[PDB]
Amino acid sequence: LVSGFEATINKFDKNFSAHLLDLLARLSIYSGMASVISRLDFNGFYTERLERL
Amino acid sequence: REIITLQLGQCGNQIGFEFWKQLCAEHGISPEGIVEEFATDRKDVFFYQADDEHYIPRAVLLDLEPRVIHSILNSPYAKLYNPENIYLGNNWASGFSQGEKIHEDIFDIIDREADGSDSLEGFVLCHSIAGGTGSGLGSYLLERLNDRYPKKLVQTYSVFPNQDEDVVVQPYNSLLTLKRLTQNADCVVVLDNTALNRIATDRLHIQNPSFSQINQLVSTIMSASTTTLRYPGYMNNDLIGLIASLIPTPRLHFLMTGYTPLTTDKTTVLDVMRRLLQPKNVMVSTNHCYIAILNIIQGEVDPTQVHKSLQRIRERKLANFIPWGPASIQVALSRKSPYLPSAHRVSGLMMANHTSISSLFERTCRQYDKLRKREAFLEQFRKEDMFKDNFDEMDTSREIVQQLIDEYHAATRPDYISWG
Amino acid sequence: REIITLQLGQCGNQIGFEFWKQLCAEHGISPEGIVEEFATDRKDVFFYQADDEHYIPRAVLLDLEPRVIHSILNSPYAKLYNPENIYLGNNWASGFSQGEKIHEDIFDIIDREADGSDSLEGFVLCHSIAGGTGSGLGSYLLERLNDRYPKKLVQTYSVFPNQDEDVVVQPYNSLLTLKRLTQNADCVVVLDNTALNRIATDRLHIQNPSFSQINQLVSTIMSASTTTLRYPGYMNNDLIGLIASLIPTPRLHFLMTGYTPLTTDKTTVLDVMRRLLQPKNVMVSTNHCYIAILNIIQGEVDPTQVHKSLQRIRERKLANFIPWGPASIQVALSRKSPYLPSAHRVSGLMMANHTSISSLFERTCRQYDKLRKREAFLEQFRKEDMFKDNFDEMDTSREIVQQLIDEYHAATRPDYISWG
Amino acid sequence: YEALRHFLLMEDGEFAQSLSDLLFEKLGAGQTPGELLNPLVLNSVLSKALQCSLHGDTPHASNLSLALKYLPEVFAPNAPDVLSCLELRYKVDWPLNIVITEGCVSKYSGVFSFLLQLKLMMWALKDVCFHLKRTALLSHMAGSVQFRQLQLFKHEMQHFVKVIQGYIANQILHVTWCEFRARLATVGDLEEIQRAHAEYLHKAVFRGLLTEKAAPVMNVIHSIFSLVLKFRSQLISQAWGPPGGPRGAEHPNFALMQQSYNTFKYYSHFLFKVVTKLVNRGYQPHLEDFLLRINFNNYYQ
Repeated sequence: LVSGFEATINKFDKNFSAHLLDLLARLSIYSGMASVISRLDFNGFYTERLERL
Repeated sequence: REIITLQLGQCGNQIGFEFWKQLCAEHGISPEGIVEEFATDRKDVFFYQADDEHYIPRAVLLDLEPRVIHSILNSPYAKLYNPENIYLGNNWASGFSQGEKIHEDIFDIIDREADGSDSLEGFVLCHSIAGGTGSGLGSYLLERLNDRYPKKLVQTYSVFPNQDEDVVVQPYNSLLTLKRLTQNADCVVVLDNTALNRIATDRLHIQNPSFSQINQLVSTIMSASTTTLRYPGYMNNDLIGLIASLIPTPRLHFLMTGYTPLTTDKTTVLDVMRRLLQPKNVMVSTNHCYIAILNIIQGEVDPTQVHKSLQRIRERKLANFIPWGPASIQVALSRKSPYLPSAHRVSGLMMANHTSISSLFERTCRQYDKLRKREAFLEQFRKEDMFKDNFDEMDTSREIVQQLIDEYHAATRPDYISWG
Repeated sequence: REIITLQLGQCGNQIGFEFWKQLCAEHGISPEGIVEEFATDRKDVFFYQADDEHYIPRAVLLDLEPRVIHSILNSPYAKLYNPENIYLGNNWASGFSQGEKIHEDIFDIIDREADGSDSLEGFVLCHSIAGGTGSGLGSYLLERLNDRYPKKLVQTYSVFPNQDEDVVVQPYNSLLTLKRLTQNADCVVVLDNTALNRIATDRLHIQNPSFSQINQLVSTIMSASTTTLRYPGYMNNDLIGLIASLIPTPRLHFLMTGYTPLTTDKTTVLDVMRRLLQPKNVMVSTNHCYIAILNIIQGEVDPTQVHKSLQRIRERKLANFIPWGPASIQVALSRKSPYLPSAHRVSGLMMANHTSISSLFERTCRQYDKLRKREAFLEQFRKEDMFKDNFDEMDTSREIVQQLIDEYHAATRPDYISWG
Repeated sequence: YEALRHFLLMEDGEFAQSLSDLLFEKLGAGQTPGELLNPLVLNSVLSKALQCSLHGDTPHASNLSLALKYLPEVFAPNAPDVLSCLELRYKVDWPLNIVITEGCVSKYSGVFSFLLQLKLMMWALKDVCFHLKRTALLSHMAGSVQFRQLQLFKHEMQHFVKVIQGYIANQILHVTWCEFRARLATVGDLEEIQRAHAEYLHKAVFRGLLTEKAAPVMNVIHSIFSLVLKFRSQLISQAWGPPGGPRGAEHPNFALMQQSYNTFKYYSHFLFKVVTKLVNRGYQPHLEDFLLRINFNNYYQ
């Protein structure tokens, strides 16, 4: 639970974060329509990690 | 699956009595349990069903040294609540010891209801912290249920007592209750006597009869916290599904309450959310932060505006929280019921995980520590001393609750990824 | 980007209060913030939009030792202004010290509005020079805002007090405020109590209740100065774009005001401009010259004649100026609003950079210098002395304001290309 | 006619400023090799500007389209877009077809081009005032003499571009459109309706100075505008220096800027000569208007 469990958790974490930030950026490019993203992060958690270009 | 409510202790039985009466009036139920002639709701979960739609709730009323349970019996609603499951000190140890001798028969009362229902999800305890007879017995029963039903879940509508600090052994009793609750309770919804009394002074001039009126406030919170289950909706059609978001880590499972029209005796969703995030509505008395927030609105709510309301409330940033948790606030909706007044047509409630309650736990721990150094009230009666000669479960509770305090502040820290 | 107005002090709150009612009546807004049923304007900048048609202004009302803010509360427009952002001596030092302890929560009030808005350009202060509680605190807050928002700009509608010279420490207080304003304020619009009182004697017989009536004059000036922003136009569609022409050099950022129909209760553009350049319409009390002039006209203005009007005003040469700056006067146009009286259908205002205001600064510096030699009211209480034992911030302000005076006269000189 | 006046000829200020503003932010920042010309971004900024105009959302807001004609190989230094062929396209129904002809909208587009480059100028200058306030003299502890000089140099050119924009604004816009509205009331036949709008637009161009016969003044405007753009960019390129004594070295390119300041002033003086040169030869009332706007107060501003 301490070590191998975590070993799976972190690779799942990185993959999910990649698939998540790519999704949010590829949705940010599009211009109610824009109500989605900021609701997905209401707090400003991960408000912006990597600025594209 | 149907929920069974294990109301115990004098105070717990008072609030369970009022809660079931509130759901009698709210649902199509008369004081004799008869389906109302004037009467779209999921009454399966909370009330056992007859085909004439008679609805007795799955209440387990536990009495110890009964005084107010006789008054409960001499009521118009005695015919409403009859699972015929009432089976006959102010110290936690006395309550625990008194519970131990009758544990088998009360547990057979539990078993009968579990068998009777088609199925069982949860045990909802109207528990009283440091409640004399209520505490100790509730802790022992809490320890028994998880062992007997490992898959099943226990929620506790703990009325945490703060009365500006009569019982002299309150910190001792409460400290023990929190140890049992921290390790043996899946969820806890905390309420505060001072917080509700301050709200009482705010909304009304009532000061002296605080307990009698505050029952109504507690009942409104309890009913509103379950309305999304009691009425069909899109999401959160089950208790565990609702609970998951509210409790992100097992240790930090204590939940904050709030209600937008505290004077519920038209307002848009933007307004009710903004009102809701203010502290005067909050019914609970170094940086600090929420871990997660959830809000349920019942009324004439226009649907296109609820997203826009969340967007606006994001611009407002009335609620400040940077926890380890990624949980964002969510706007949920439930159905306002017919037959009761629709005053303040739109009315909402919030359940949240907040680090501030660590302060309240630390206040009773502070009282306990001072009292422990003095040893002014060690109790050490024939019951207290014989049950606990070592008096070391008190220290075990102190270290467990101190772990809880440290865990709360670690959740505030940026690095709760590491052990808390 | 939306503008937030930081109205502070008793006098500042009085004039901001009047200003927002003036824009309530002028725009389609009722006393409860509801869009008027009888109602083409850019209300985005100045009024925050609620979902249910509450146009709530971005006013920050700061009270210290509140007396008139209670009167502000018990008004029909209290529902109009509800961001719920009001948080509880006659000396500059006392005000500065009282502000320093409360700085964080008023600044969190600033932060909340900054977050609530889509975006933020400017902080417009209804500041009172030597305003007892207003001064000192306004200087401290002015020092904080530029640091926290370096990119952003601060304007100050300073009501410079000239009452024929009761407060004995006026020169000291105004001197310190002017140091902070000279180095930490992007723009200042100067108004004069004596000048507006003389206008009051001219237009009406009102002499004794000067402050109550002069509020209206200040409000007309303040609203007219923003009307080009509040209503769409071809140019000066943003505050900074307007400000650039008015302030040519950073130090000399103090702006004189004027209004053609002081008795606004048909006239061609030629007439309104030539009237305006006369000194009676002006509201401010060795060669001397303007640095730059700008005029805005709101009415039924013929388009072909405005440029000919500027031709003809060049023929009149009513405004004499040979500054280092090359900025010539410009004829600008804004929209007269509906629903209010259209009396004096064509009506205009002027904002100008004039060296004459250096005289008004030098008068209070003269009073200060005399008072400083006497040390009659240097002020050295427990608050004053402990806050400033050296009493050398006064001398720092004296040298900074003396630099400002010399810079003004250097701007008059032909060689402001060289250092001023 | 009114909605087309609002959006293509940019009467509603908010629409013009927002549509120009987003495009300018992307234009200066990057995406120069026609990555700002992607159909998605063009359509998105158009829709965003139309929504955020706040003048209103109407059926008339239909038929507005953002498009391009010539394809830029890459945007030039300073991202000038002096001739960026971004065409606002307006569809016309068969009723609005005998009224509006393609040549008429070809003439419409010219003012959008010239007005937009004026907004482009105004943008960068708003931004350098906002940049010197980005500096804020935030180290107010250090008050720099050369800072004092440089804001004066800024004031010069911002007021010049303020006067040029105001000039054309007072020459056309409300002036000719009032005349056109009167003629529109007067016209009572198809041919009459055609010629009223035809001379509305021909007068607008003539007063706009984009007319071919008035090329010289527009050339001097090109030179002045190029100077202002580039030498305003340079101060942004550089950064301030250590606080001590006299400190010109903050943004040390200031010395090259002083030469540039003199060159801009030379074009200004030359323009005061040019306008009079042309007015005396022939008959051009707009040029008389221009020669007094450029210098109102003294022999030279």
